[PDB]
Order: sequence, then C-alpha cells, then structure tokens
Amino acid sequence: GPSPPPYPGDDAPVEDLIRFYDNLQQYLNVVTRHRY
Amino acid sequence: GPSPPPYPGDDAPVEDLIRFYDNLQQYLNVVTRHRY
Repeated sequence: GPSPPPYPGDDAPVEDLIRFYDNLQQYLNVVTRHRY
Repeated sequence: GPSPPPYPGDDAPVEDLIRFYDNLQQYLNVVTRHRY
C-alpha cells in the first residue's frame, strides 16, 4: 500500500519483482498522484 | 532498458524512484511480456 516495499537485495525473482512493482506503483501513486 | 535498475539503498527519493519505476517497468515488460 502506501508503505515502503521490501527490497530482496540486488536481484529479486521476477514474480516477487512483480509484487514489488505492485507495492511500488501503489506507493508512488500515493506519494505522487500522477499517472506514469 | 532490459537491464537491472540501480537500487539507491532502502529509501530512494521519489523522483529517482519514478526513474526506478521506468527502468523496472521496462525490465519487467521485457522479461515478462504481460501488462500489469
């Protein structure tokens, strides 16, 4: 949600990287309400 | 592009986090060609 996403080091597996994408796009959509 | 994005530690400033979003969505769009 509007929280910092867990960083699985330097190389995350693409599934969890997609999960990271979810949390990241959500976080950014919150802190910066603009479409990217 | 289709390369691993630079991780600015655990907390990145939202501008560079948006840049990270660009590289990340590009990377994911390459490795996993599906809309998210």
